Amino acid sequence: NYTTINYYRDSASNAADRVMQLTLGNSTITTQEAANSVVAYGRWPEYIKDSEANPVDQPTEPAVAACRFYTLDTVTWRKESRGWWWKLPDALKDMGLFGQNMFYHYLGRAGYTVHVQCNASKFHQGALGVFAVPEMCLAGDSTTHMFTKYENANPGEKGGEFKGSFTLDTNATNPARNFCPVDYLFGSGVLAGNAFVYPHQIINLRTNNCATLVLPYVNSLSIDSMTKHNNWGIAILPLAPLDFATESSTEIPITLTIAPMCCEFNGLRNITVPRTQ
Amino acid sequence: NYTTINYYRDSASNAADRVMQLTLGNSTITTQEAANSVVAYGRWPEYIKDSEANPVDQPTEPAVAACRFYTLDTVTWRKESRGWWWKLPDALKDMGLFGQNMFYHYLGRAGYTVHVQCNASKFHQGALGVFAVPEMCLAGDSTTHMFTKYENANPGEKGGEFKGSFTLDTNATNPARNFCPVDYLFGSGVLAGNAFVYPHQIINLRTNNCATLVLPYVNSLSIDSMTKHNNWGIAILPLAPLDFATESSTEIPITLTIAPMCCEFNGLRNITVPRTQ
Amino acid sequence: FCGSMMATGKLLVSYAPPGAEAPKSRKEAMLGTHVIWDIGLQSSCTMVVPWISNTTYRLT
Repeated sequence: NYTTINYYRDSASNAADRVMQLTLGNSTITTQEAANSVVAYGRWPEYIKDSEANPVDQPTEPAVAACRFYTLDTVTWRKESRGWWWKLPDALKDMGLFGQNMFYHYLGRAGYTVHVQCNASKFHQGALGVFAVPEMCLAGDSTTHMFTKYENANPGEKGGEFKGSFTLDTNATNPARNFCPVDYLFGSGVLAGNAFVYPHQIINLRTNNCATLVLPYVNSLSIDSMTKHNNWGIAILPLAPLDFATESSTEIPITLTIAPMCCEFNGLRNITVPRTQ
Repeated sequence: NYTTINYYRDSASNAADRVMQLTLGNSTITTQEAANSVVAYGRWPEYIKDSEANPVDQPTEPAVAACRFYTLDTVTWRKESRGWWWKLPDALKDMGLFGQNMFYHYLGRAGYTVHVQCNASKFHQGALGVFAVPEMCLAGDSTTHMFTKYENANPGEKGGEFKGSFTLDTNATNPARNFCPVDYLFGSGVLAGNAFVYPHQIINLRTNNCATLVLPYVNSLSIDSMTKHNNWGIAILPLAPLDFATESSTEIPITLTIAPMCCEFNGLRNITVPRTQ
Repeated sequence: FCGSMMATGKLLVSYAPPGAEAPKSRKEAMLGTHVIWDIGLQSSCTMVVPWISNTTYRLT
């Protein structure tokens, strides 16, 4: 036994599976070759509780008007693809009434259902790692730290691509001020092979055609500014390169469908019009 | 006594006050010089009941996102003003997420809270009749019947003005195809003095500064196309002309604030982009 | 679907209630009622067009 007694007031001073259907609003997704679906950290998206509400004004919950699947621009997977990234809610800023509520309010909160679709025949090869990264900070391309500008950090539904090797932006007069995400460094100075600590799913073309990730709202705050802060980052990397019948030049589309969930907005004002690239 | 017996199957064959606050969504209206508020036909707006639902697909109810006050362009009341008209939901087609839901869906339904505001001093004169007319059909300006085109019939938030006298559009090559609403005929071949059969309020500048009309959804159908059909028409007429201290040239603003209520939309598709004037 | 067993695909069958422009591309069509049909062991798909009408009856 030992005896412990606190001699101070403040406690700081104390000693230390395959067939699935997803319906949101007026949108429905059917899948037959699914590898199940992952709920990030086992937490389903939810609305702010009265015990955690910071803003006092009544929130607006568009529900089905905004809690529905929006499909982003399709990308092409080739043998030379290094990977793609999107930022949420940034990727949905021009998507129906969700983007309208996003830009008309000072504070916004939403979870997501991300559905990545990549169908290929039984004679194709390749694997895609689909990772949901909270606070997916990406490295810049200049000797100046944290120098990436807002326009490039928020590409929108197109997102960005990973790079095979790091290139330094030496243009002093007109710096690019863009990201330089290196695929094997995961764009953030960490080995990509460890990226599986994040919620993820692998689309192995021999097994499944799609991946589904249910992202809860993750943040150090109950609600934040959606225009300032991207809660999530979706990163897709080719773990196994695409291959097909030795024909070469094969390319298959990857489509991304994101549904915001449990959307809450506070602080209605005039609409925000961010500066464009 | 008399005896009646039906000899057929189908039954058709058988013989024959001042201080008020209105909060909708994130919008609030305070009034101190109100002449109460009228509920048209004594019916409060409501959602479609399961016993009357024609469409089968799940509706979307944006609630606070669209059920909120939008303020239209202010008009000017002069001594020479003959009156103004707006069409609902046409006047709100470019108003936030309400217009977005209106154009993204094939079917829409909504009641309204119309708040007309016209403040003047205690040394002003004039009365405004504010009338809510179901199916406010207006007369055209050509010898061709029913020849008014869609672009003019749906002016938007600006609405239209009544005319002192009827003018015929004789331009055969480029007909105006616009309305010609005559103020004393109420724009529809009926004496304006009888327009009080419609739900209405009078803004008498010596008594009240505002009028409030709660319009239920009125139609021969439970739900209709908002782009094709204007459920309501708001007509404002000077019953007593504006006058002030004999100074002349006096003009006071009239502002219109409409909040849709109990919005229901069905038939989600790609957005409708109507042809512009 | 009356192709071979070795054929695979996904179709989108869409119903748009009236009022807007008739959908000229899949991007417009997916905004209305629709079903995504996967052609596999089951070669038939049913899309129900729901009764969405202003009037209680339609003309023929």
